Amino acid sequence: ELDQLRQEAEQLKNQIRDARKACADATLSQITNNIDPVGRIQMRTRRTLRGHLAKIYAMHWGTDSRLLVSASQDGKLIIWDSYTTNKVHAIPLRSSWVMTCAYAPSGNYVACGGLDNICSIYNLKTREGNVRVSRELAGHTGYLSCCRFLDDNQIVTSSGDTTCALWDIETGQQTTTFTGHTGDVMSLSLAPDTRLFVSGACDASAKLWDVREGMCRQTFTGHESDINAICFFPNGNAFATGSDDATCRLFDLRADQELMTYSHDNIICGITSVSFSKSGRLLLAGYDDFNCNVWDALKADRAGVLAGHDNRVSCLGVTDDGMAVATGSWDSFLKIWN
Amino acid sequence: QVQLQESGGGLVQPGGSLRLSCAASGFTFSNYKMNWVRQAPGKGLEWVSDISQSGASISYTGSVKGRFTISRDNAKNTLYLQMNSLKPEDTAVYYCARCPAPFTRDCFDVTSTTYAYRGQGTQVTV
Amino acid sequence: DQRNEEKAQREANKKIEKQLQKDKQVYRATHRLLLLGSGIFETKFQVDKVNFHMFDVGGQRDERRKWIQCFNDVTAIIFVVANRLQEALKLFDSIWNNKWLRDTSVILFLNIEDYFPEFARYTTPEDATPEPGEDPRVTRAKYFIRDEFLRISTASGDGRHYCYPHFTNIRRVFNDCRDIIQRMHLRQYELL
Amino acid sequence: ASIAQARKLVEQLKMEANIDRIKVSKAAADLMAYCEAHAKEDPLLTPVPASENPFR
Amino acid sequence: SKVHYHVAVIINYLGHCISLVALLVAFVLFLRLRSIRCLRNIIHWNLISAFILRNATWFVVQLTMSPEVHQSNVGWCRLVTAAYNYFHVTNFFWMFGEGCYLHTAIVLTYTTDRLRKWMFICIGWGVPFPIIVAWAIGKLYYDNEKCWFGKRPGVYTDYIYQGPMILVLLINFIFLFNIVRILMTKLRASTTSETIQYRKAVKATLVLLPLLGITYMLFFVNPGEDEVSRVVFIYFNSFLESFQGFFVSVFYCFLNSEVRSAIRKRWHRW
Amino acid sequence: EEPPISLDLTFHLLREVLEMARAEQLAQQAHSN
Repeated sequence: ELDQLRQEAEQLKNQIRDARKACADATLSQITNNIDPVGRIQMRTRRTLRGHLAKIYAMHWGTDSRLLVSASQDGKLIIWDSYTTNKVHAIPLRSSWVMTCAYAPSGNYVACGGLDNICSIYNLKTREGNVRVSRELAGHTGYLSCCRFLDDNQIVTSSGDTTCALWDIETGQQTTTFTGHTGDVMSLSLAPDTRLFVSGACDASAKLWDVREGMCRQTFTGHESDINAICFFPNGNAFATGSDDATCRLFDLRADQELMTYSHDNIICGITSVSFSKSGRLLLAGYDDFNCNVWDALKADRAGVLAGHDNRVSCLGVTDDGMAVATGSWDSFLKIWN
Repeated sequence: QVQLQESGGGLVQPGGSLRLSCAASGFTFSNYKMNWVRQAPGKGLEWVSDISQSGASISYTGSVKGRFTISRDNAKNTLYLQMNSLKPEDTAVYYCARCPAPFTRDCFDVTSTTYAYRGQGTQVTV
Repeated sequence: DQRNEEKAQREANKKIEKQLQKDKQVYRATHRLLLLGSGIFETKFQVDKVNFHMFDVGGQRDERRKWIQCFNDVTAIIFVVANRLQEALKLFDSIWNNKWLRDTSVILFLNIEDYFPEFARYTTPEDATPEPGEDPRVTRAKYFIRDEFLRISTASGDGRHYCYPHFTNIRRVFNDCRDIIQRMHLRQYELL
Repeated sequence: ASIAQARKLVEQLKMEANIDRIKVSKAAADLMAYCEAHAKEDPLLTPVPASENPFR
Repeated sequence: SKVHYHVAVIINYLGHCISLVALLVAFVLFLRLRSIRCLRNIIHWNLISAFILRNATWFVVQLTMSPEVHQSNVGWCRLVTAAYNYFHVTNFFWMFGEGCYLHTAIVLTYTTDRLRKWMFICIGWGVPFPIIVAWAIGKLYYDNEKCWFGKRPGVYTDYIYQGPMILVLLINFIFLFNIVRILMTKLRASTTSETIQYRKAVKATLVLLPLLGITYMLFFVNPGEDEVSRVVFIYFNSFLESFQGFFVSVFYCFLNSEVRSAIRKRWHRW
Repeated sequence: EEPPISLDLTFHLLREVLEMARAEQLAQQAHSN
């Protein structure tokens, strides 16, 4: 049983490898060879939000495409007004090392987590007129890498202890535990219908989870190093991942395999952020060489560059109406492009 | 999929030689620094030897210098470990560890916690 | 109102920006340290009215390749050393040669003839300064271990970060962080 | 020993070998049809005029 | 006897022109690059601005002076002399602000956070104002003649603005003595060859002379009674004074490794 | 009689030419006495 199961485990690895190749009748780069490419996309910095003292690890857009939360490692959680560049809130965090932040789709709460292994939920709309921490989702055994609201009372978090968790905010206990990853779960992405979510870990693997049942549906290999970023296609039938191998890859949930690879010879730095446009035709990816590279998600052609940051680009997010792209970086600046 | 399969191994008399191999798959072998990591029965994982992306900056642990020699073949994606004049305290499960990022000089690949980029090990008994 | 909803928004912004100015004074007055070797423990000690903040990582996994690039802007990494000696020599090798910790200095606190065969043909340097009482067996071992970490430091120093090896104090960390800041200032002026 | 993790990997690799897979051509033609039908609603793909741009 | 005076004014024209074009190039690169802007670069930027205001005023004093206006003692003549004396004193109080910053950052190192940006703007621009005002008050009462820059023996009124300038040179010398003293101890501990330790302690004590204003102390006063020495004093001080704005803009803006790499990134974007 | 210092070089060179250019233009007028 100690090794007769390792022999049986690869009997299914080669069976899944053959079911994925039998359906690989074509290539995304073969059937999109006749579509017209996108023009050279030259987006310029519209706003530059200053006010963070240290590195910025995460930002998240609001659903109204106007407010955005930002998380810096100096111990602040600043809520901005992207149109006016006015700071709306500034929440002093108890732990200084926060690696993620989320914005509730209602706009009432913001999440935050980091090396304290705790997800803090901050109530923005309080009657007494202040931002107070409402809940502290403790019990996750490893640093929080990502967190995403499902409702005002439900949130999925990934942690560095190889485990994702689904929390009921009012009671404060995990309703589901998503185990199966081998390394630190570094990011997660919710589906547009919030029925599934995908997560990438440090084992060069990405898993598709079912929020309601709690099982792992599909596992997507193909990357060579830790997956640092992940994002669904706008229609929720595909997702893109970013890895330390310096490539991005597009996986299809139904074909159950990798469709396209976004790599370049002059690129030898890891991808820290991955986001899609509103249409899904573009693929904006933040890198370690301090600039972002807009890709043509249908032809794998480098379409543009967002080069305005002085340090490593950490976070990157597109508005819900596709109007602007906000990127944070270790130089403590948030630049909004268009 | 990153796959590292170790071969060689086997029981050998004290003072005999042994050659370990490591067939790598699922990644560009030339971009990574490869390591050798063992686990003595009763102790934890300990690092044995590493080799650079090309094979220039070779390093060993003090207990194996002059006896072991690590070598790689980037043309066929194979990592080697020629173990000469073995002694009974070299009995362990030898893993072919790869450190996670390419084009780097730092590796964190001896973790007692489940480490992803290393093989299943080959048992060496002396 | 288009005009009164922006003045009340600039009235709140100026109150945010005047508080971030006070927080910037405390953030720059404090020196952040990482003790290496809940989820993170904070130790706020003070030496001669200088605020320090040491952060023991606490309850994290044995895999550090991801949460350790958080501590790339700390003043110094305090590396405590206690085979367990070669494992600390490889952990120092990765911290020293990491692309994000290449500007962070390391303060080394050092709390065997079979694990290191080059220890037999090793003579204590005449530059050694021991206190009387230590037999030549421990003094030769204290300086051999120190010469193993300085071999990693002098191979890839390049002038961005420095190693401060010691033997076993917070006064040494106080005196070593001042040397780190002074060299950081001399490097900006290109005097070094 | 610790084969409960090496066995649980099998009943997970079993559930992943029973899903329905479509051809990658039928799956990649759906990503084009989504991009070709939402191309004019993408302010980053097609440049948005300064009139209806909230950031300029 | 009179040939070397006409050669010295050419070095001043050749110096105040190369300096002014190197200071104006250095002036834009400081606000063009918002990233490099810190307290160290803010004090550097304010020094460049004070050097431009003095190099620009020097051309106004050179063109709008003549033996007609000198004897006339016209109102706008005494205003451009008091304007040049202000921009000359703001140069020393900004070279002192770069002294007390680099000294605090090296010799104290834990009171650097106590240093605020308003403390340097107040000393560089504000403190010279009561000095020049009190100079004109004592110049309008006593020794009000020859466009206010004619020196009459026994008066000693120009010491109202030259006193603080001399005091700044002495304090900036105590600062430079500690900075190179501390830097040498940093070189013995990090370097093995003693010949290289002097190639860096001499290179650092030379790039800090135009920054702290020590070039005014190299040949400060001339003993006199020798026409040979009076020629060197004019030549050696016309090269250091006029080319000072060029020196501080080359080593601290152009050859600054941070600005050198930051402006290269602006070139890879075109 | 007073020796020049390095701080007052600009107005020293100016004071020297303003009494040197005054005496040399006096030379062309010295022809007219």
